[PDB]
Amino acid sequence: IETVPVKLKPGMDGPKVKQWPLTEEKIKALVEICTEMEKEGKISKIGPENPYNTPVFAIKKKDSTKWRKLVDFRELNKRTQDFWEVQLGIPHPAGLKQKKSVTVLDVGDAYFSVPLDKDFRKYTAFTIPSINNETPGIRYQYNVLPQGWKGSPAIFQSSMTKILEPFRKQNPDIVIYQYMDDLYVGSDLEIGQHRTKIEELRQHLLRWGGYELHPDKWTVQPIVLPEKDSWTVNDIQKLVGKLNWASQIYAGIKVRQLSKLLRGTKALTEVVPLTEEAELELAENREILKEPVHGVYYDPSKDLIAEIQKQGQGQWTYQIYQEPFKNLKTGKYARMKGAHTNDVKQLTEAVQKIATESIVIWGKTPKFKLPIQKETWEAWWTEYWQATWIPEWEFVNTPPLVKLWY
Amino acid sequence: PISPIETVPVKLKPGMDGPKVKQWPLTEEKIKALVEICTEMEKEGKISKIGPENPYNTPVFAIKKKDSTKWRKVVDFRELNKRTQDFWEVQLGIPHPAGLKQKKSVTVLDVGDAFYSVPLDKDFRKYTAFTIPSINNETPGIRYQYNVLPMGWKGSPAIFQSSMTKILEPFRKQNPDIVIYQYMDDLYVGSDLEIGQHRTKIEELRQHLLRWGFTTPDKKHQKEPPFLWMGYELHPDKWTVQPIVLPEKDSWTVNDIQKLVGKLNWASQIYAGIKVRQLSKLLRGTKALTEVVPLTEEAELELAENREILKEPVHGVYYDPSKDLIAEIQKQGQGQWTYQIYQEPFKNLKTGKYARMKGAHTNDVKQLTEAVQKIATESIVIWGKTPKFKLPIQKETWEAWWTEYWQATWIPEWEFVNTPPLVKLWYQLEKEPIIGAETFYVDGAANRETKLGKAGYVTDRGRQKVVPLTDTTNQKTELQAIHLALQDSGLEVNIVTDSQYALGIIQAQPDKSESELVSQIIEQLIKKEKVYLAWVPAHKGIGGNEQVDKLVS
DNA sequence: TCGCCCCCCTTCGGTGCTTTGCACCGAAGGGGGGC
Ligand SMILES: C=C1[C@H](COP(=O)(O)OP(=O)(O)OP(=O)(O)O)[C@@H](O)C[C@@H]1n1cnc2c(=O)nc(N)[nH]c21
Ligand SMILES: [Mg+2]
Repeated sequence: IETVPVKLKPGMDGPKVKQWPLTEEKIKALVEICTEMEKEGKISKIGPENPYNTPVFAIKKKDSTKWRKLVDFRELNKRTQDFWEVQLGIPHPAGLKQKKSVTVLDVGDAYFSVPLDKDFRKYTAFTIPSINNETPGIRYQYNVLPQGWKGSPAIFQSSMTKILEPFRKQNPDIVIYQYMDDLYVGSDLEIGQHRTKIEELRQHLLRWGGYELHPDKWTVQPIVLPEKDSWTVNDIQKLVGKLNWASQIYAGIKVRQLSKLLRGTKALTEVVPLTEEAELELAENREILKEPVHGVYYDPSKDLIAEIQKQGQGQWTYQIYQEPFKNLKTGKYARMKGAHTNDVKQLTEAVQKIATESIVIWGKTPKFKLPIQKETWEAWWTEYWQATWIPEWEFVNTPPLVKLWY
Repeated sequence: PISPIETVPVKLKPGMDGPKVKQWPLTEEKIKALVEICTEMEKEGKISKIGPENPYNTPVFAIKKKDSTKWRKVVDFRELNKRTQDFWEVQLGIPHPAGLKQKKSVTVLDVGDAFYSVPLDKDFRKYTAFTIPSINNETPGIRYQYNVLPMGWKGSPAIFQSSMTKILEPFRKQNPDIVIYQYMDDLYVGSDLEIGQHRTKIEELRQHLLRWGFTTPDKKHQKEPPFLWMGYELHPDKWTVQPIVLPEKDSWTVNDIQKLVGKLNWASQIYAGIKVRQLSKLLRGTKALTEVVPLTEEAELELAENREILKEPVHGVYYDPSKDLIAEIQKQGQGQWTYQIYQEPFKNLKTGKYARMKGAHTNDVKQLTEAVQKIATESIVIWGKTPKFKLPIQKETWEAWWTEYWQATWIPEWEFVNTPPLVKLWYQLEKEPIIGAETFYVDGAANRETKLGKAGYVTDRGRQKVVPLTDTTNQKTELQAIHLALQDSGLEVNIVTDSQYALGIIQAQPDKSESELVSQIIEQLIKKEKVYLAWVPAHKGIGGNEQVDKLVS
């Protein structure tokens, strides 16, 4: 087979990202994985005259307790030429989020049978570090379609359809969607029957080269207003400040009849009786918050963005939008490992879960605004990462003015 | 000799050509030292004479070596370096003696004339053209180019290291039970073989190196403890830094203080409790490296303490992979932290310090967390794993913090250790309003063109105050308004502001700040008994807030 | 009158915010150390 010509985007150079420190066990895994890949000619040893680099690490899902190499090609992918312009893009099926069970399979290995354009290989360099810097970094670059490179599903696209056509011919009501190195495969069968057909799809792939998601209960979490029998000045202030902020999202929400319940310079703990005209304004507002917002539609040409707020006792709320205040989805993530100890683990798991949902729903991951210090995140996140893809993120320190999402 | 190893291909950056710069005058001793190396380097094949059809040049000089009277030829390739392609450097970090395990037999070897034993890409050689002056005004200098890696060229370290890595690799795979720390051309070689078998393996390593053109001269071949290595001294059971000599002056320049702080940071890897905050303060706001700086009283005290610590002999020990790593941290004051990493008590592998000020406003719990993160990263680098922590913070303090703080945060497996001063939260905002406490509605506004402003409050008890402010900002007036409510209230108070900015700072419970104003607010928060702090949107006619907003105008 | 690497402390300047300063952050100055 012969290579597809690949370009970076005009005026961009390849990635130049430093390798971060790795534990002993991740380093040993990488050395074993890489030397066997080298023997098989999938990667080649290179020197320092290649000026590019991308960080490499490793993950170990615990119900398949072998290590998986992960190269963080996020920078390379941003600088790689788009394949929609070259008509090599993959379409997203709208039926996948309608299935009651979706299983993720890691099909990254199929890429290793297609060679990569020789002029593009130098941009795929990575460096394996050394414990206590006993030696210099050991450098490789790819000779084949790399895992985690956005160009690999696009170039492998026609071959992947050929391997899949018999299976979905046989199974017209199962929906398969390729995202990066992953197949998302959904159906409406009984949980043990679904699993059985996943094992059949595997064996068809194995003859050439996770856990169950449930999109049916990805409950939307609306903005809720407290219900009390007596209301303090402080309660009404907190209530008014919350609806004022929500008037940026919802249409025609009033607080003028609540704001002047608070007329005068009052004690925060003073109990203020609700007037007719305020109970009027309030229940109307609860109805508006009850069912979602009119006029908000997904735009595939714009990026998705996700915001997350820690709420405490293992609860994490999130919103996904493309334009501010036009949320395509609001939700609540909760996960108990039985300890309740790790904020960073919980947040890392919340990020995989939310990005997973965006893949299922829209076909791509959002850029996350993470409520954590950059350096606290960077100290620990790879300990808990279990996906073969990595979303874009940035770090925000946003003190909660209101607790809008709780 | 010159390695028969393949050259590494190298390019100039696109569009660029080679350097064209004239040689400068040098001394007779230096010129004769260069001629002894040049006409000898030509005889060794390291350089070749060229002529005028090569249009490139670059100037040369010589510096002394620590290896007795030997000189080191170096060329000023500043221009060629800018025009040479980038490289991905393979030296990722610096090996540390605390990461070594105990070994029965140890050798340290050094390659002779290391860079000159690696050939330079033939197509690139012409860009390295230079000229040896020889008294300058006698005759025009002779022109040469390099056939081997030049000292002073941007690409030489990486191409040497990568070549050294390839030459060692036949040998490393063949002897997995022998540790070879490879740093530039310096080879630490440890094993658990008896000295006879070990010396047999050394001789074999030396012969393999020599077939690839790397000599190992006898003068740099150490076979007996203590080994001089990477600036340390390796004993069988322990290691020490080579002696650290602190400058002693009666008048100090900025540059003197910069040198002193550097030496202390280097010392802090094995000397526990070094501090440099007060000495470093002296560097702030200076404007010349030769400017005389009088030591403050605090800096003399800090210096005297460091000198006392440095008088005492210290050693680190080596790593035992079969035992846990343990990291213990102490607070030293003013955002300074010191730590020790050990496996058996009172036997440190190494020490360190963390003293960085991150952010305008912070607290001890956050900085402790930063120190933990620095130590975690350093432990991965040196040992491949993170340690267990012993921390001077109560479990309840930590639990109070990560349940009241809105950002995700975490500290790995740790045990409380009672070494005062403990890390603590210095105040805690109430989650609910306080019954029977005054309610202050605060506001401050500033005119952004004017820089004049006002800060004020109204109170459910009928109290009112407006203060004029000069050369201030919007954000400052809001902090000022809160400052005034804390100043005029009792031990318990309810505060209502419309500044998300001010709420944002105070809600993170900072205990120190780069801002004198935020610092004053902090000391007031610390003296209070209870404080409930609440936010409302501005300019929405909300009772109390609207009245104080009217009054600030 | 040189090169490459790590570390710390200080300063400077670019980025984005429903801003008008402010907080954050990466790069570059100085120093230490290695070869
Ligand atoms: C790491 C290096 C090798 C080891 O340096 P080295 O001290 O072991 O000396 P070398 O092996 O050359 O000969 P020797 O071992 O017989 O003494 C040397 O090739 C060159 C390089 N190096 C060292 N110092 C300097 C310097 O300041 N400026 C430059 N540009 N390069 C330098
Ligand atoms: Mg040498």
